[PDB]
Amino acid sequence: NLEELMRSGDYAQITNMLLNNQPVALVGALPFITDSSVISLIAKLDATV
Amino acid sequence: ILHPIDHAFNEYFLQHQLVEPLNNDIIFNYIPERIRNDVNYILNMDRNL
Amino acid sequence: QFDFRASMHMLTSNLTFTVYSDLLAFVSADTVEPINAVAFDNMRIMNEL
Repeated sequence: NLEELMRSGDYAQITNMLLNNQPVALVGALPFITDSSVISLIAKLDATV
Repeated sequence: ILHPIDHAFNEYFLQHQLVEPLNNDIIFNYIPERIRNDVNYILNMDRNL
Repeated sequence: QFDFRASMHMLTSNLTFTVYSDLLAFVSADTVEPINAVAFDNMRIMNEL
């Protein structure tokens, strides 16, 4: 839950899962961007953000 | 090249000195106990030692 | 009188180190928003809002 994460703000369980690259589904309303090209997909770009 | 009295004061200064090593664990055991186990306060280590 | 063999020694120490006072400067400190602050029973103080 991103909202409960924004409230307390411990960032200990999310630093663990993002350093040890475990599969995660973050839940919460989020603004995105739209990217329409293949070379920005062949370069594995979505894992950078 | 020292006198035997003058070496006695200098070997005592070399062997017995107040200086001991530091890490991130000793600093974490230095803050008081309620703040170690509080949810209102957020603390971590941001420097190598 | 000066005896050379009885008045020459071999002293031993460290190469380099650094002494740090003020241990709490290695601690990053943040605080939850004060409307969301709770007491020991994990129930919010100032229920008057």
